[PDB]
Amino acid sequence: NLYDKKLFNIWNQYERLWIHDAFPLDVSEYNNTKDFYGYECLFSKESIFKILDHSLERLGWLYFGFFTDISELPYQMERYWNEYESMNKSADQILWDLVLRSVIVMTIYYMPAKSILSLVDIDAIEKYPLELKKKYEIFDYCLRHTLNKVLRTIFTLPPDVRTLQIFLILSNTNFLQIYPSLGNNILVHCIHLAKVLGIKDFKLKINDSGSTRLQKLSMHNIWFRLSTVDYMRSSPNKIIALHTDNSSALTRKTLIDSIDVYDVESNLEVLRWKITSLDRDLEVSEPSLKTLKAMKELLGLLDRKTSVSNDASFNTKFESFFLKLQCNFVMWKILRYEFMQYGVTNGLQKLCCPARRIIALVANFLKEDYFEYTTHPFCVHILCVIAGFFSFYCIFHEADEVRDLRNDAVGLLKLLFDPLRPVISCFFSNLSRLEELRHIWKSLVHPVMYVLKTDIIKLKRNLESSDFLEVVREFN
Amino acid sequence: NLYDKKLFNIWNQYERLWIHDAFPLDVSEYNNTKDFYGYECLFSKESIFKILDHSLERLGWLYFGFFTDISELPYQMERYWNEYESMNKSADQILWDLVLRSVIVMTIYYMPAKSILSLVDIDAIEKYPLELKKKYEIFDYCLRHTLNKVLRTIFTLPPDVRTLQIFLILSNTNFLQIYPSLGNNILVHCIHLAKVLGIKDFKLKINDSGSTRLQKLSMHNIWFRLSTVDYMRSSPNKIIALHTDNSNLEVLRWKITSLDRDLEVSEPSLKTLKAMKELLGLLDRKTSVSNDASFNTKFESFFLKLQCNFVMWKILRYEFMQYGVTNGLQKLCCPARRIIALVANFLKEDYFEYTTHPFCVHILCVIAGFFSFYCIFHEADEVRDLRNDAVGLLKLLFDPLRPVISCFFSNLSRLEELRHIWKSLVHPVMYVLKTDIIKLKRNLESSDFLEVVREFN
Amino acid sequence: DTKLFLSLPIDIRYTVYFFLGDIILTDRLRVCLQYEEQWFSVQWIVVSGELEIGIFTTDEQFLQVSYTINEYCHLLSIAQQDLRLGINVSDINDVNELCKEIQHRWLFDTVSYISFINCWDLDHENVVSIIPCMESFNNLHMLRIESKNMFNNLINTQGVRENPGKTIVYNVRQNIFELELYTLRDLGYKSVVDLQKWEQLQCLSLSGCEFIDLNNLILPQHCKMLILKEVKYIIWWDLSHLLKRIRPQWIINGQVKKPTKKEEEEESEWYNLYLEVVQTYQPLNFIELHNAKRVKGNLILPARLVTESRIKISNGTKVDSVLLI
Amino acid sequence: QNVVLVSVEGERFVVDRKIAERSLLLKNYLQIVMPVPNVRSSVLQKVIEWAVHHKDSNFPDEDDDDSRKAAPVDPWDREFLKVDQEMLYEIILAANYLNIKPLLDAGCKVVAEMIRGRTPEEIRRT
Repeated sequence: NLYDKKLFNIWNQYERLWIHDAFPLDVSEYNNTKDFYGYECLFSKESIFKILDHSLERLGWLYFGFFTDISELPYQMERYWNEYESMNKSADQILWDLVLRSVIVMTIYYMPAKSILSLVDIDAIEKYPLELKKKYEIFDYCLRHTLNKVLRTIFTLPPDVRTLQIFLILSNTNFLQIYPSLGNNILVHCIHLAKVLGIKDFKLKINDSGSTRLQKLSMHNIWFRLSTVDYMRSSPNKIIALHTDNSSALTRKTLIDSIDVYDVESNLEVLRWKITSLDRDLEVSEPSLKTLKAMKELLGLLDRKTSVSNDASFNTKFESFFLKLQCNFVMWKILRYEFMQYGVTNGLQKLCCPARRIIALVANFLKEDYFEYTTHPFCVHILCVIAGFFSFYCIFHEADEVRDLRNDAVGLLKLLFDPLRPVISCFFSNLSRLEELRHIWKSLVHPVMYVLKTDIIKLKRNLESSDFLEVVREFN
Repeated sequence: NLYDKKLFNIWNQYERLWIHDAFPLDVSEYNNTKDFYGYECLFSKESIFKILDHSLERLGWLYFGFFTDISELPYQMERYWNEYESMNKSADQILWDLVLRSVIVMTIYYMPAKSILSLVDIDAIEKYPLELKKKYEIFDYCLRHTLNKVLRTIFTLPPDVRTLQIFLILSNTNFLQIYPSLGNNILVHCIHLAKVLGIKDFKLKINDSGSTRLQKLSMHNIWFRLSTVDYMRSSPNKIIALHTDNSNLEVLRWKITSLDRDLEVSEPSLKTLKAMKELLGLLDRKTSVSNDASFNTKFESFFLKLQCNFVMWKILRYEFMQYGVTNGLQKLCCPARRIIALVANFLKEDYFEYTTHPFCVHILCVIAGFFSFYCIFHEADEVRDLRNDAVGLLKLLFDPLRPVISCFFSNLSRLEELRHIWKSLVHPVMYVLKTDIIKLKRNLESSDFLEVVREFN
Repeated sequence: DTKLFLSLPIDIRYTVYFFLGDIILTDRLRVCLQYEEQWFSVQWIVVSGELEIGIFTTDEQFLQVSYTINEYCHLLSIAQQDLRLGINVSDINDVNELCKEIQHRWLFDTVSYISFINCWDLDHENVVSIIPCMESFNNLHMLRIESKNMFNNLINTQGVRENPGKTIVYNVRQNIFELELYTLRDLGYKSVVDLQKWEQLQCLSLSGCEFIDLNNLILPQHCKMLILKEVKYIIWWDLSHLLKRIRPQWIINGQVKKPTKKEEEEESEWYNLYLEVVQTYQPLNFIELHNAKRVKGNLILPARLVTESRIKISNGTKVDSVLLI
Repeated sequence: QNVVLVSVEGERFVVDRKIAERSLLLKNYLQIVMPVPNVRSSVLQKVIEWAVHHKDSNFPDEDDDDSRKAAPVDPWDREFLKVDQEMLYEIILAANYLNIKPLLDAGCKVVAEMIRGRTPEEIRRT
């Protein structure tokens, strides 16, 4: 019980250190890189318009949240293509070029394979470096070309809002979980641009124009999305952050630039930041129990408000899927905290129910031939932590319930996922090591908890028959 | 006199907005631009080693302050040359290459023209694009090539200390007042690297070895120099900062800067100012303890005495502006004369190159500003003479910072016409200054005839 | 029984003890401390010159028992367990000064809450003792007030004076994020309620009065949490001009909206109206009412907040003019 | 409509649907058989006995704590709960397991009445 609480705390640090887990160091390798974009190059303008049409059909959510007007995008595109035809520079045109490139790449990542494979040209495969493996390879080749272009034009430029959009367009991708130091540095730059431009001044004023309203709305959406990622990608490799400039929605009793919420607006980015703030106040700040009671009330209320939204089209399904996923995940974390630190009754089964809920949701979204929508990396992080804890309390404690749930999650994630190869492979391998630890502990200051103490010590220092027990330690 | 105090506050805002005043767009125009380093390219390694000898002789100050060991630099240099000669990669080799390049460019900035002009190869001048003008042009081409190299390679590499060394080695240059926004962003990245590595842990602990002490000393000096620049270069284009986590004489420089901060940002008292001024006198005692025996020492003590008297000028100004004690005009003029005696010594000794540090120019800019202000509003031939000396000096001497001083000079000449106006009470001249700050603020994102002459200017 | 009661989790026992607002008592005070000590007010006291820790009712603080520090700190984990204080006819000056000097000398000064249950005169040595003494009393954010005479003669800063030891140091007025007050008849009837000096406040509590108007109330920044408990009828903000602004072009079910982007006249009017509405409630985001039985002032509100639990009324339901935006 | 409920012993008791949709856990679990771990037969039997006696009855809210502590202890319930401590605790446990609050609150009311209407000889035993 108290031993249990201690090893639960150790699991907390172990999941942090789990989760804080090629690029050429020098841009001139990509100096003479051809394209993916030109008229003869790869992707055939007519097809590219279709890609954008697919994007607006399915994935409005992101950039619909950011920008003001969106017929702008085909307008700018056709202008760009006409100008490129006439040419056979400036700030605005280069920026919009990068915007369309990024938007495209997001759309590639959330396309199906067969579609793009039919779309793409032929002979340039012979020119270039070379199923889903072709998709993710050509995606990567596209991304690194984009990143060459953008790094150069990032630094040598004035500050404009559009750079932020690029990064936010790209963040919903494997990017940050494949190129993380880069992502942290560019994130710091984007934070500096945020506090430059006064985009905290979405604070709406009297008798402004509708255009002005839309501008402030865009800033508002940007702000809260950025607070989301700045929390979510806040490993100790980064220390600068912006999520402190918002405030918790919790209404604590125990306590100018600092924003308060509930005084502004209700666009669902608000709701996502509220959920993430509840996660924040769970993790880093004062854990109570009355606090958790209030959080649980508030979050059930918010899931009601979520499910009030109705089924009409792909984007709406996607958004409400993502929110309900978030809410059940956070409830699971809360109830984990309860059942671990204080052990109030029935919480294990009441915790198991949301997990079943999540797994039914993703199975449904597979069955509808929307597997591509599943691959938002937040979902992957969720399944990662779930499999971790379920493995942990499966090896320490017995429940065919938990075995079944863990087996569903691991067989799911194993059989399916190409793209996130390094993360998943590291996770599955060290997970298998923990399965060997199951066989060990089946074969109380235990040596196994001492081994995990050694593992956290190894990881913290990696930031910068006990003979046989050490032998299996060598073995794994 | 109360009107004087209010107009002094207006002048505070106006000097603030003074100090809050081609490079391409896509790093690809410079994709294949020539070097200035190879064996046959421009600069002939044997000459480069002499450049380094001049550097270590005269200008140890900076990088003696930073690194652990400095024989490493010729060592790494010759290692790269051997590797270069064998080659006809990694992180370490690229950073040490960039280090030596930046070191060199600083040395170029603090070299006389004739020697370097004798050192440069001839037919490579004929290859390349083209007195001090030739010197500053080749300097700019060096800088921009180095910047090309570093911009790509900054984002794609782990956080290592040597990046910081690059930026601080390059800060002592025209760079950060000709390409400011660029400098602010790279500064922000360096700040991020600073808070990463825990270099606020220069708290020297017990049983630390010599290497650990030298590491913490390097860390100590670097962090405080970085905070120094971060205060001094803190216009509204940057808002993230490390000059708030505060409250060996790098410490003293930061102390002086913090006193300047407390002056500019926060509470005007007089007991506080008295204690601050006393403390600065104590630090002047500690300053003049440093005996003169070598060039870098003269340079250091020059800059320290310059900082101290500059801050004293600001403090005593703030007193005389806010609370108006008598005789302060003379007691303010004397430090300026002291400053000018120092720079006079460094001209007369043929150390004019050392004078070209931009902080000195920023100092003289603000001094000439306030002196012109109180000359136009009040009469004292002392202040006129000192201002005339400053502007004649500054025009006669300063070529690299050409746009800013010229802009200031042109607007300064415009302000001389304002003297005739005032020489021709919510006065129209102070209303014109209200209009001028409003013009600046809206840029940042017989009153008929007065507006007519305004339209003329 | 006892151990059968104690073989049980915390929530069941919590609700049991809630209904009952000694090992019984030790678990009672564990869990009441664990969640919230709204039930029992718990503070320091001395008898015979010997200190103890006494535990009281909340309304007027009739004692139940007291116990020793070492007893309590063997019962629990010793710490700087943050705690309360309240001055009475029992607790005035010398006991207050004795506790002050003893907390300096024998011990340390861990206590936060201060209470003014008696001593409506601003006099008879309690204020005189305590106003010098707050400097070594530093954990706090929190205070209780009783009389409108004390509030008028201490707090409502329209009556500025020059009595330095009679009134607070204002560094303490910075460090008072929370507030509590009770026990008067007519706060806002033609009153002078204005509290801009009362800065770095973040939560107010009111209970047990007979009248209020909110137009008289003017406030600092940073304070949005309002707790208010059972009173008589209230004069809410009038909003009568803003009622006059309205048309029935849009009104549905107690809510309104312009969907038409084209109607920039009415859309802009809508946003003007909404922003006026929040400007009435500008430094505020949270209201709690127990049953106060009447509100007079033509309620029109935002829908963001009532869709959540911000505007948290009990069933003091003698009102009809309710509406949302 | 009706739904089956497994006493973990194995007893497949059955209730009308909506009379169980009074419950909250069940109302969410559906939204026909359901398990009931760690619950016994007569336990659930008396649970449903209260559930069927209290169907059309009003229950204020889960927040009106004053009206909650406004405490009319129902006489049917009061005599119905004239049982031992262990079965009673099991009832209360399963009530917590099901989020059915008024029964739970009444159980806590009567336990409060026990440990209020006390003797010091209860303490002199201690």
